[PDB]
Amino acid sequence: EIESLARYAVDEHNKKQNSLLQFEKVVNTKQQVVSGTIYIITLEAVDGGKKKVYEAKVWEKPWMNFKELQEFKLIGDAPS
Amino acid sequence: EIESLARYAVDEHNKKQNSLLQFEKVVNTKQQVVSGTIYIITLEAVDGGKKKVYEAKVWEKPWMNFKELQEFKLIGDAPS
Repeated sequence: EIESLARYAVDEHNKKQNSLLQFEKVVNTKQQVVSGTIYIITLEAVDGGKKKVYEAKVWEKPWMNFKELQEFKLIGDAPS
Repeated sequence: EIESLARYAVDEHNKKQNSLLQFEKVVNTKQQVVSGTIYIITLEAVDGGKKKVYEAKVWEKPWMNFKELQEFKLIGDAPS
């Protein structure tokens, strides 16, 4: 059950930074139901005088007045 | 509607790196329903011979065989 997710977490953490944390045991797990919407927004914005295109991923739970930026990247220049 | 989330995204991005991207417009939005469970796992793992305590946040959508590590941090040393 949860031990598999904990080993995965350690494995992924180790793979990220080339560490060798050696999983021992789960102490306790809390769990949170995940809900709401992710908006994958393609948008235009001007950067130093040049218009460019970006992609933003924003998580919203509007009934809670909650929003959180998840990811934001440059797509490329708008046409010259 | 979506323009507010796009301005928030640009605002949060700007606040992160002290840039002044100037939002122009939304081109298109895709949206994805967010579901599944986040497990906040407190676990013990050994690092260079010393047992320590970590917190991992793992998102699971088991009906899709999906899992994703969201966050992983050191809590502290186990007792000496």
